[PDB]
Amino acid sequence: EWIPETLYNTAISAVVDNYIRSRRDIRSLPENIQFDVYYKLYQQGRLCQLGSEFCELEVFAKVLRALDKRHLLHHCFQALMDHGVKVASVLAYSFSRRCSYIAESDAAVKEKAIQVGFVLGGFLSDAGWYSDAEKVFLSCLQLCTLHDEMLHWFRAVECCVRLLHVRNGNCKYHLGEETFKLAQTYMDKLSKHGQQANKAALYGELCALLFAKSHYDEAYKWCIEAMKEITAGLPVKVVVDVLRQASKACVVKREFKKAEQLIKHAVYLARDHFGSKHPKYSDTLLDYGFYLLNVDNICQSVAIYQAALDIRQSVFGGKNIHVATAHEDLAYSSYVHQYSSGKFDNALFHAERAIGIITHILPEDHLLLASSKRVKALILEEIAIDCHNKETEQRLLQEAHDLHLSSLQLAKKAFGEFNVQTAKHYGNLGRLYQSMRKFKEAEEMHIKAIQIKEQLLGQEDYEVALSVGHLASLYNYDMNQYENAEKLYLRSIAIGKKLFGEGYSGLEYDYRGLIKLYNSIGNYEKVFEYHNVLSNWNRLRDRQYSVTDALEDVSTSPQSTEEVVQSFLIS
Amino acid sequence: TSLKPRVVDFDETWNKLLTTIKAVVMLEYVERATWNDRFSDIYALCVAYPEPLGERLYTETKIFLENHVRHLHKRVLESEEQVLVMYHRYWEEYSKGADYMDCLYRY
Amino acid sequence: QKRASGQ
Amino acid sequence: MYVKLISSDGHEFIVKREHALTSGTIKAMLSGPGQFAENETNEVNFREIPSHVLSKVCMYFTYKVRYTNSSTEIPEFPIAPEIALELLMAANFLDC
Amino acid sequence: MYVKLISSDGHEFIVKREHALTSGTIKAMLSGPGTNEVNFREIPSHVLSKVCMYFTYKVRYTNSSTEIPEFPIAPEIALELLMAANFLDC
Amino acid sequence: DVFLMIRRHKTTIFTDAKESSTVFELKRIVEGILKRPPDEQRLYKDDQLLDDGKTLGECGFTSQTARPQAPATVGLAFRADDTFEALCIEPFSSPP
Amino acid sequence: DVFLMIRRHKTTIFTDAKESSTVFELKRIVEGILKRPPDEQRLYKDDQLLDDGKTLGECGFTSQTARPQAPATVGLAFLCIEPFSSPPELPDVMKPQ
Repeated sequence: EWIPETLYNTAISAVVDNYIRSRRDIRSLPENIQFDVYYKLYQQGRLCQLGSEFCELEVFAKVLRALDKRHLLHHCFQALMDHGVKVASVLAYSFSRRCSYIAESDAAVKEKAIQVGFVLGGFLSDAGWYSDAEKVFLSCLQLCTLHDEMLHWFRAVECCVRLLHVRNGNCKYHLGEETFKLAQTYMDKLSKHGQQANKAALYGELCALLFAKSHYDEAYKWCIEAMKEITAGLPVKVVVDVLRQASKACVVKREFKKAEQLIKHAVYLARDHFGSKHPKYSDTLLDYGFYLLNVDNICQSVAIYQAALDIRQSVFGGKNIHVATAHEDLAYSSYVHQYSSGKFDNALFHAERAIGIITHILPEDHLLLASSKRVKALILEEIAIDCHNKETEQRLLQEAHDLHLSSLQLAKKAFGEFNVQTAKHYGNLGRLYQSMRKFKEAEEMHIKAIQIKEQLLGQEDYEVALSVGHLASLYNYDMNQYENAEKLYLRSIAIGKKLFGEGYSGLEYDYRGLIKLYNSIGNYEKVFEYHNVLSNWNRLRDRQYSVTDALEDVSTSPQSTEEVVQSFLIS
Repeated sequence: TSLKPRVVDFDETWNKLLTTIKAVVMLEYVERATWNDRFSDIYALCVAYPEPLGERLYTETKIFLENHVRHLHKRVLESEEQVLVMYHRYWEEYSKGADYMDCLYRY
Repeated sequence: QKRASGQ
Repeated sequence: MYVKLISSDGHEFIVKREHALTSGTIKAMLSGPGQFAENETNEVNFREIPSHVLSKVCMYFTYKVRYTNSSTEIPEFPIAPEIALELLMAANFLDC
Repeated sequence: MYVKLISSDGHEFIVKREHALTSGTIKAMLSGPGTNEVNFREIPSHVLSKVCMYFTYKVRYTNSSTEIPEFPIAPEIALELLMAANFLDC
Repeated sequence: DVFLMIRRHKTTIFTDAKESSTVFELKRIVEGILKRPPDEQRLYKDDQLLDDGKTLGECGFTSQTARPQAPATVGLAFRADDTFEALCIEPFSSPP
Repeated sequence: DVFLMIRRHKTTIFTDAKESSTVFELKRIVEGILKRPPDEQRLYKDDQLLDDGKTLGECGFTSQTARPQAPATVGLAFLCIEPFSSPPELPDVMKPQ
């Protein structure tokens, strides 16, 4: 149609083409214009002319007030970080140095810089630079501690709710508890002095910290406490933040009726306000796909991580931890979904991507690098079985052995010996030893895996049953201890149908194993007794398979706020 | 004087704009010179240095309109038995006094 | 495939 | 029919009404109590916009209308790099 | 035991001698002909005060068990102080 | 269609005309703006005489050299006290 | 420990003192170099005389606000404390020009 360009979009391209002469005068332009000049520099690809200005804190304070075009700033910021220049670490250090100089000032200048820190530290934390956002908040925190009145106590607890969030994406859990304890010190002081603070966002972080350390018993306790303080006056960003973390603790609690209403309300609440492109919406989808994968709704769990990844791949550039986290979970979901098929080439690409990103931006001994490392190892051991080349079978299976042990060490260093995540690596390493023909070694890993999970989770739980089936296949298919395997298969059968029914698609490896269990010990009557149940499993799975996609399952306005909270709280 | 951002005292601009916004809403007479002058004062507040006074401008206007309609509300509730004539007399002034004020606040 | 989905 | 844009220093820039209604501010400046027209020519007294840029805005106004949804490729607007800044500040103020 | 540290504008900044020995130039100024006053006609007083503030900051915080706080160098003074740091070799 | 910038003193009228359109009707456009008679106004185009007849094709400029991107200036002046005054156009402003 | 500077006209005393010490012993430190009688010398922080009876901690010279990098100030008189100098006023860059 050949429509001419607006005079604005023409004057933008004429001051950018004359940027060297006009760099001094551009910084004096209004915020809406100034960001559009800088975004034009990114569009032209002149990142050096741009990162020379974002490294200054004052300019990055001006381009942080453009809230409409923040989604363009994240892609412009992430492009700088991959370009070279450490624009995140320079901004965080340049703020801490400037923040440390106004300690001997009044409460007007200090509140000006604290608000800069809350939008800068609120941006680096949003872009994934948790190790660099914490340095901003730790400087904002020490501004609130200087003045000990009722006014600044509400900001010190506003830093500690954010410090507790940048210390979980950075997997610094052992500092998280000390942060929460310091928050209560600034909460009890404020609450006692005739001013009650909303303790809803802060307890939501503990619903993810204690979830991360596999304290699901403690996670659900703070899940209830978080939602008891949900008020309609809270920001939607805070409210959707509590819901997604509350869902993750409820799903791992293996109760799914209360879990769906929390996260489907969260996805709706993060889609009507934030829209289908804001990273927070994709953040909710990532936790929504956690619900789908644990309820055996694996078919549409891949489609919700792919949606979650595609949002983050557009807002958060190439090499970002948030993109890498989506690559990790999508690789795991594609691993689970296509486990039966045995084809892992898209899943391997996603798992390899999540390591090519995290190893670039995180140290070699980071906990989040360990969880993303186990997913490649799970994929590698299946390729090391499906491939028919013995040389490839041995070497690829050995590579997956170094990844689990490296992943186990990082989990064992921070989560301790007695945790589900540490035991989750024992079970994965147990399955690997089964494929490595080390059936003697595979016995003691699963025994240590079940004993840790049984002691912590309980005698009957979904995670315990899924670990037993790993041991049951060991005692049945390649160790010939059918008497020992007889109770193990039955143990997982009861738990498997306890929370999913007979149509649980994971029972295929449980029912078929029972058929091979009875094939070598006689009693062929029970072979047909389990043979029709496998057909019953076939009938009860494909009939319920036909269901609409979860993206439209939430639809438009399914329920209302302050109603899902009350419905969940009373139950 | 150029249209680049500059430091401006809110009270002087808001007082110089409160008289125009009071006459725009009530469909009074504001000259062409002042109405076109008042667009620059709106702009100079949304790009004012160091802090953009766009939030203060929108809050003070919100307080001003909330003051105005409840002022018209007191001039209608007291006029019983003729509310319908008084409401529409005060509505066609305000319905045009909102779109006109929407144009002034376009930036 | 006999060990079900890896945890 | 004709709109008499006045610059900061008093330079009139009489242009057609249809051309000068592609500017969001000038559309809003004429709408309202700005219709108390002197003859049929409404004047606009830009207090801040200088004359040397207001011509380039007006020369843009005829540039937008003539080349609107044109069949041929549109020549780029000739913008002097010395005034690419004062025109940039007056390209969002006027919304043109 | 005290060193008369005058400035360009005739401003004296006397401090303990062991504190003034951090900078290698002042140690060289004390050596030779003339614990007395030393000419500082180039360095101004507003930046030499920060040097003297650094002197007690350096000596007191040597081999400190706790983390040493950042020495504050104001933006308006940073460039002039840096040349003073090099000239004094502090 | 050639775009012009008929300007005198401060006024900077923006109009348009065909390539072969007559110069007289161009004065008629200005006639209906400042309500001056067509013979009252004199087009001092580039400080050279321009007769009331003629045409824009041989006036000295074409459509391409007076494009809407940067239209060419055309002077104007009226007759006062039974004599025609010279053109008194001045540059717009000094851009910083 | 409390670090302070003592300024009468332009002399400056960068000498540390304990937070529990009294003004009396700090006055003896001044006479070590200024070689003047201590009774004549009087000190004036924020243009306010300090009693010799009260210790350093009672004058607001807390060790937590008397760091070596930014020691607190105190006047002296036998006030004419002239400023050191005016550092060059660096441009704010983002200010319009």
